[PDB]
Amino acid sequence: EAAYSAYLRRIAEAYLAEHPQMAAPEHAAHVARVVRSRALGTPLSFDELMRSAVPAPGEVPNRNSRGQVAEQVRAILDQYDAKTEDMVDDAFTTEVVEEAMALFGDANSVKTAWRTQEVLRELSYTQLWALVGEGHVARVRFYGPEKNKVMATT
Amino acid sequence: EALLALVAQRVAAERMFFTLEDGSKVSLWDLQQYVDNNPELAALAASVRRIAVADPEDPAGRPLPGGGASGLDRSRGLTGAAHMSGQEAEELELDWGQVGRGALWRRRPTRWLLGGLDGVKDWELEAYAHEPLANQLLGAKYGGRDPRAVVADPAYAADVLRAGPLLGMTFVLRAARDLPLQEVASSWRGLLGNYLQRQAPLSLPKAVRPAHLDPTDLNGVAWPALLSRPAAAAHAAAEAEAAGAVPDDEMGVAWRVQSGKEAAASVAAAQQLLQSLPDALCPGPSPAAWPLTGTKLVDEGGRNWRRGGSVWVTLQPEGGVLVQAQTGGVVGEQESYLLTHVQGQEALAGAVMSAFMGPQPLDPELAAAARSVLLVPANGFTAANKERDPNHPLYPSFTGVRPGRAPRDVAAYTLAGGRTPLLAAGGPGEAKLASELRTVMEAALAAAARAEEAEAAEARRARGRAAAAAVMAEGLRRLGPDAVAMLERTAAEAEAPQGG
Amino acid sequence: LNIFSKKIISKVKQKKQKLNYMTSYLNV
Amino acid sequence: ELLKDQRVKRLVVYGDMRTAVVEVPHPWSASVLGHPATHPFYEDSAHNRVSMLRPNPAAPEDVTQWFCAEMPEWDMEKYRFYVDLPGDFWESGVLQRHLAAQRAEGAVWDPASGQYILPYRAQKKVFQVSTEVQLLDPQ
Amino acid sequence: EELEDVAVRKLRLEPPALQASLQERA
Amino acid sequence: YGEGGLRALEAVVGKAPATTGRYRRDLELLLAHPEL
Repeated sequence: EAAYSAYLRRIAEAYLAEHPQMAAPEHAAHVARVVRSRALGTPLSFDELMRSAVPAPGEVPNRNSRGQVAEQVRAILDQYDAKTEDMVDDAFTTEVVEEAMALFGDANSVKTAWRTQEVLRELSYTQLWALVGEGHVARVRFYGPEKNKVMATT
Repeated sequence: EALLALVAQRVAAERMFFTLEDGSKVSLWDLQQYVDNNPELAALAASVRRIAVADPEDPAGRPLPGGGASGLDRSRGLTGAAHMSGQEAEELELDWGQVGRGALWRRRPTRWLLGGLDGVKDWELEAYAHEPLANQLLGAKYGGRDPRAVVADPAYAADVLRAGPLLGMTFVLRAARDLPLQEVASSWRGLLGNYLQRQAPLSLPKAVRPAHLDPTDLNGVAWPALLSRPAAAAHAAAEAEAAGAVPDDEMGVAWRVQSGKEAAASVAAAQQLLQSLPDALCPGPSPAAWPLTGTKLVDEGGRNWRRGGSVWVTLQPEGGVLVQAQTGGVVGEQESYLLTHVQGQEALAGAVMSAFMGPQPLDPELAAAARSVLLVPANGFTAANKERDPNHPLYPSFTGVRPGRAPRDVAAYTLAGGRTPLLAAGGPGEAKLASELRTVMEAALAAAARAEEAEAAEARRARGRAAAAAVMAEGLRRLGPDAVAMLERTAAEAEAPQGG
Repeated sequence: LNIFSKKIISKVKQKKQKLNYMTSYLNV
Repeated sequence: ELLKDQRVKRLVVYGDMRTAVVEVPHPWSASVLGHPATHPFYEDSAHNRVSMLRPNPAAPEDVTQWFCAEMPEWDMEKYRFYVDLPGDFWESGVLQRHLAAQRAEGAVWDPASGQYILPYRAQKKVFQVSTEVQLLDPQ
Repeated sequence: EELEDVAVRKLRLEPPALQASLQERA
Repeated sequence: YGEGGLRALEAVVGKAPATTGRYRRDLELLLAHPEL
């Protein structure tokens, strides 16, 4: 229970040196409040509080597997086979950028991804539990001859 | 300009205050800003999200142990009505117990035809009464008597018709069909006009104490201080005789008669307020301009009232009729709307009460069931067993102990020490211990008489109570735990069921 | 809507599918 | 052991409820650390990998006890292990105990100082991820 | 900048605007 | 039931990783050299 004391001391030093002085003889209750808050954990804002753990289905980006990267390379290497002012600022070589995205990139640089957009964008049990605890699920309907599956309406 | 000296000045500086818990007073403008201009917290409020507190006196967080899954919270997925465990219904006020069921039939289902295939139901009728007020009124007069004799007397029927606003009889009419608006308005207007044509000049209460809830303590009430006065009954009677002194039995209420329900006045005024039903509910022809539109109480076009919506008609005293409503379906999506609230219309409250519990009601089964249930809150029991009383007339609570069967064995029967309560009443031990308790009580009564306007009398009663408690306690330590049990059962089987 | 803004939306959907097949595009 | 250490990103239980695929991330892909082994998904304008390693005030000498936000799952590189579950896997309740341990905390109101606080117990360590349990339907 | 192109966008930091978009707008 | 019978960490922050510890030197070096 002395570790608590040294811990709160460290949090005090942290806030005192982090925010430029401002500690002073005044604001002592404010210092105690921020010490308690940073000791317990991270103070969330309201937007961070209502942020769902479950991402939106549109928020999951595509990540190609190696075979789909091969399909992309084949498509890009197949495809193809005015005053400078009005020319758009994005006037680069489309084929070169597409092929330099099929290599490296973000959708093509995992080398382990397998149905990254089909798995995900799909509720699992833990994500359904998080959505229900956040009050985001309107109705749960048990179906099947065994009643081990639900059709959750959010 | 637009009341720039009147809509400003923070409406009389908002000199009306509230009172939260530890006597803290907050302004109505502050509270209105808290419900209006603080909508981030309302986003949590309409999401039933669980957060759980942290312990403030703990060095290491430690989320405080709470059980919050209260009846309203768990019931949000149910349909029609919520569900609690009795104790949670005892909390959150919730004191309007159901006294009767009924139905407003279009064509009454016959047991012949095809089982009742002509049984069109327009509304389901339920009646609710304030159980503490039902006890306080119908229990100190019609309590401890034969309930069959009470419900047989025409004076009890007259009294439950007269004291209806006092009981706060609220009738819930739940729509069992997609009813057209004009048909329902015409039916209710015709029925209430027919019952207003027979509303003779009859009896109404008169006020014995004014005021209460001054514009500094709108959160508070005057009745606990009124009932916990240093003399109570004496003060109340003194107020009574300085205005309307109770002529009846132990009920209160002075009951002015006849003229109170004027004829060319409030009865005719109500016959006009009923005429302003189909020009206040279905106004000039535009089903999007009719007040009850858009809300879930009607359909999309507003022509018909949706099945499952309910209309709550509460009869307040002083002729106040409060018509609210509530949509049907999932209670987590139900929205309640206040429709109207009329004050001073003594003919409307009396006419609705006669229409529901009169000599010819809208439902004789509902009227008989309500007038018959009301003796159960009158006898201090409530309609539903909220207090979990084992001696309830209907739905009694069980002890949760398995009944004992005497075995045909010898090893089960053991002759232990003095660890059995006395169960044989009338024996010599019971009689002699009753005699010893009798001499202890007589010593207590003798010792309470030496303890030496109505406030000093109550102080003397408190001193006598202290001396009697001392002498009785010494005598009960002289006697045994069986004598403690006998004193407890003697005190239990001596008070009236009404609690007086 | 009409034909022109039925061709523009079709072209935009085709390029959206091409972007999804290549990039971290969203809601496709 | 990996489930108790919260090192398992995904647990795909198959139809027979006796065979699981355990998607455990590669360690440097387990959280946003800025390790150069990982693909530079997350870079600032200086073209430096973004590190989100918040220090632990209860253990300044043990960087492995420090706090770090887990990577987005779609950007993770995961070993997919095959596990033959026993027939009393659901009776033993190890997965149930892990789920009950994981869902027991988060976003706690603190009246002693105001604000909603996400506790340090609700946050993840350097290589700890949130386990995603998904069951498969044989139909 | 790039510190918003990826750091807050791909890494799903910066929780969606609810307080500001509900008070200032709605 | 059982045998034996008579009898700022793990309650504020919560446990400590067990499979982790072999990456301590790499974490320390990644913190020491941000150019990596």
